[PDB]
Amino acid sequence: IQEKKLIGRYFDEISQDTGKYCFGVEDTLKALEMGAVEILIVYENLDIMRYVLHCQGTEEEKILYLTELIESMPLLEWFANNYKKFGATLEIVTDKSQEGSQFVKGFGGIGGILRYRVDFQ
Amino acid sequence: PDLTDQPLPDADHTWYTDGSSLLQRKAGAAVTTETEVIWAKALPAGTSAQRAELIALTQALKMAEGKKLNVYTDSRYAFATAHIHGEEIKNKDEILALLKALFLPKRLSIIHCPHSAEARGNRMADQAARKAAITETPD
Repeated sequence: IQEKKLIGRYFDEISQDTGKYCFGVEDTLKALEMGAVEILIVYENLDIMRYVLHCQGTEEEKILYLTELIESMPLLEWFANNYKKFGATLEIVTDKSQEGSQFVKGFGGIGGILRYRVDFQ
Repeated sequence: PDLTDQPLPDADHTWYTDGSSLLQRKAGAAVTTETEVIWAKALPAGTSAQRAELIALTQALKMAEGKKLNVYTDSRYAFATAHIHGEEIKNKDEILALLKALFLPKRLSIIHCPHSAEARGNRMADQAARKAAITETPD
């Protein structure tokens, strides 16, 4: 309904050269952990899996996003359950609209409106 | 509106663009493969990294007229701008240039990149851009 208002808003940050946007798994995660994502925009059929993996000899732990195992889950589901800890409101969306289609075809179905400008150096 | 952010399987060229603006203020732009520089220039007096990045991308697109191109930028701005085609505004000059250039290739994928091919190609492009900038006096 207003899928298109939010993604429009997202696109405007790009078009207005604000730097207050992020896209893809790495920038978005990194941005989330700096407290910088205001709205987190995610494609509802996002295909990325979040694998929790064991490191061979050690009793240490290593996470991995892909497209011996400890736990596996869709990152979307991971976002749904865990987004409030970065705060960060969450908007799941679809590609049956034109704004949503470009988001998915062109921005990888994952991105955010940002509180402040971030580097990603 | 055939424009994807993930590679085409059937591509003739896989190119990597960069456009630094340097410390010391110097500005280069470049286009490369994994292993070979195709095009490199220094840019007018201390122009911004955003303007150089777009120039480098607009130029990849120009030279790929009628070919099937994957091209990599490291610029979020140049990638983002190019992907929101569908539209006071800053870098208007360079954005119109980029918007028409988009229509020249036969197939186009514009992909973002942060010892695999991608790592080496990005590296190559930044080297050549950061070397046409330092060792070269504009026009």
